[PDB]
Amino acid sequence: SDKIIHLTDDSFDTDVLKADGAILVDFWAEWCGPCKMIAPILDEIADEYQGKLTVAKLNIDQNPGTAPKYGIRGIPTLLLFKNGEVAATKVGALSKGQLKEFLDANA
Ligand SMILES: [Cu+2]
Repeated sequence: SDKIIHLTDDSFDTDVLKADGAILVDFWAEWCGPCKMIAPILDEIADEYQGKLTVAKLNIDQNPGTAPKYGIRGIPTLLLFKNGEVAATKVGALSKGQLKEFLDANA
């Protein structure tokens, strides 16, 4: 879990919107079962895609401001950013194989 960026409402603009590379943002909360199910999957993606993709997490309980800006209505929601713009989104939990397909669909 060492390579995942810990986002806040204040750092979101700098860490995501002003970044150039691709960033996969996980909107999550501790009370969300499916969010905890995909947490180890995100760790593997962060390791596997090192140097090509940054994985980041935004806790919506601690950071209530960001999710509404992207019309997020439920968690977990994965937002894939490229050049500060949403390239794709995925609502709900998914397997590692499905998340790899999701990323390759955007490559
Ligand atoms: Cu936090």
